[PDB]
Amino acid sequence: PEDKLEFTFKLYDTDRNGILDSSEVDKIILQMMRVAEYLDWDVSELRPILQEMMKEIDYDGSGSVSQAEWVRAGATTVPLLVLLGLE
Ligand SMILES: [Ca+2]
Ligand SMILES: [Ca+2]
Repeated sequence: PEDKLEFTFKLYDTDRNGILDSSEVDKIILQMMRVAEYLDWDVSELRPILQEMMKEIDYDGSGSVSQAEWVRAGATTVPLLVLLGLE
């Protein structure tokens, strides 16, 4: 999955600076919300959950998620591609 996670990172890094800052993470969260709603889940209190998940993925507390954090998380503890509806 590491090459899939790297491919997907590059799609959300719209300014191509190699990190996902807050507004780009926010886009990722909204896509995960749209996937959940599409499946007709109850999304009432899902968004605070997705935010805290992404806070944790920022391992070094930089306010941004680097490619290595994104890949490390998506390949070990969190099914990022499933949540985005990509897998
Ligand atoms: Ca960026
Ligand atoms: Ca970081």
